[PDB]
Amino acid sequence: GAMNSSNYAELFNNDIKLFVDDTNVYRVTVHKTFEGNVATKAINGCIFTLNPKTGHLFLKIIHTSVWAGQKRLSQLAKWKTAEEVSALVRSLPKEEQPKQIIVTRKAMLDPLEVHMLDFPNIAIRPTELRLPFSAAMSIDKLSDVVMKATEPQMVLFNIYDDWLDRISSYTAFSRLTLLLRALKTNEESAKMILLSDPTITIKSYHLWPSFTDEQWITIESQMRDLILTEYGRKYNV
Amino acid sequence: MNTVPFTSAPIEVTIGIDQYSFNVKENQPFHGIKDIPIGHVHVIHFQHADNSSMRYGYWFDCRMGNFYIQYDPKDGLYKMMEERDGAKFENIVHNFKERQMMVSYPKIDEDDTWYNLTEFVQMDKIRKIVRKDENQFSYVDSSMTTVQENELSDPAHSLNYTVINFKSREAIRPGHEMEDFLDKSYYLNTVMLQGIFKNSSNYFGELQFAFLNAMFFGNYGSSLQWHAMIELICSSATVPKHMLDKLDEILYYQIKTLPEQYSDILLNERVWNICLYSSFQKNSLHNTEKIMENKYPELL
Ligand SMILES: CCC[C@H](C)N(C)S(=O)(=O)c1ncn(C)c1Cl
Repeated sequence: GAMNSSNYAELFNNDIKLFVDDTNVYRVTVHKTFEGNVATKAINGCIFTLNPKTGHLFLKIIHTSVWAGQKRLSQLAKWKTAEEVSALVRSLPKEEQPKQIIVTRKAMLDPLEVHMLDFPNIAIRPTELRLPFSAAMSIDKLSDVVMKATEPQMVLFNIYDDWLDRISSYTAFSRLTLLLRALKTNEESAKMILLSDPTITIKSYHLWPSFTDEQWITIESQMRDLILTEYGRKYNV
Repeated sequence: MNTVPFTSAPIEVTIGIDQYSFNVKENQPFHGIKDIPIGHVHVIHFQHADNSSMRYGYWFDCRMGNFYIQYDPKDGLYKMMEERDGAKFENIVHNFKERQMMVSYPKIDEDDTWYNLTEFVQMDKIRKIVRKDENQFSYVDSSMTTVQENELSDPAHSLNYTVINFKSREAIRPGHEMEDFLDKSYYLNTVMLQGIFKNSSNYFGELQFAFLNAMFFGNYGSSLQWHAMIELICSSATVPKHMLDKLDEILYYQIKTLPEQYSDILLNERVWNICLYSSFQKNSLHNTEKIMENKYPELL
């Protein structure tokens, strides 16, 4: 059944799984038309697919061309998401295929279950966590590849950089979720925290700066403060 | 007009005959039911006064043989049996009528309810859902499970309804996942109608049979089946016009006939609100929607 706080550490066992988030698949800008009405203009999106044990993000770039001449695009997006995930599961050998896929929004269950009928031994699960993966487009290098894409494309990223060299996947997942939660609650503050110090660089093959252990602890602290504050700033507390 | 004589009535029992029913007291002088209309299937069903658990009954067609009821004190239930000695049967029945120890099937001449509930139901199809081929009548009760329920345990005592499953490879063509799941026309028209049922009458016959078993026996798997077959039509954008019109009549009479107090367990809120208000056919079941809204507005 559903993934929640009580079965949280299942994410880091040795059963290969993926988290699928569809919150950035269908993205629009809303604008006024010459006649004064409102229209949407789609922009490129992505399916955020993350192996939570290793860090790999199988970013499938959704080019705006996929929507051309389609109706009910928010509903199609869930099915397009499902279709792309199923295709990844199919491209993979049986041993590498996920034993479970956890969708971050319950509206993905039926589309994915239907596209995955050929894989009855892959469990499709919802979660009760409020995971901040929608903020993945606040990671500059991810947003950049998505906005630059001229055609459908799948780019493989490691969303943990080299962290697993030094910390466990539980700890790397917590760091990631803290970073994403911060970026979602106040992207500007969050990004200032990450990039204030010029001497700490982002390696060309990485997504986040090359923080030492001690620098990560300060960063993690500052992101907490941000999140706690924004929560005050919001409710006045 | 046909007759189902009873040997006796040793235990207190509520006896049903189609949509009618009457109480028989323990060892009351009851020798069965006369004037049963030929041309329709019928169901005779039982609830013991002592154990309201397990309603049970027999589907039968008097054209298929001479049938009587005899209580079995070992198995503890009223059993249907066939009498092959047609002369002996007529003789016994004539005597029972003379002594007027039979109730009369109480059909009002204006009333087409039973015809309308069993229009498409045929004993030959009943006998394939309820497999017991040594007999010409079919036993059902409250606790029998469906072949589909057994997939999710005794195969001899199952209801072999047609398996409908909206999230199945049979329902979903590779390549038309979204299309076939949101518009089930392919599954209804090609897989089920053309492929399995062959025609809409056989489909409606199973649908009607599922409802009646749900109503008369509170058979849960039957109710699931009734609702599945309704939902498959309502979720198909492309349905022959005559099927829609007949579906509307079928459901109208079912809803009309349902006991007012049983609506909370026999009617799936989700299925009905979806069928009447969200589905492709939301505008195509005028009679059903009007009776539903005037009789069970709570559910909606
Ligand atoms: C469902 C996940 C399927 C992939 C192929 N994995 C087995 S992995 O995410 O652990 C992985 N391990 C190493 N790499 C480079 C990848 Cl990428």
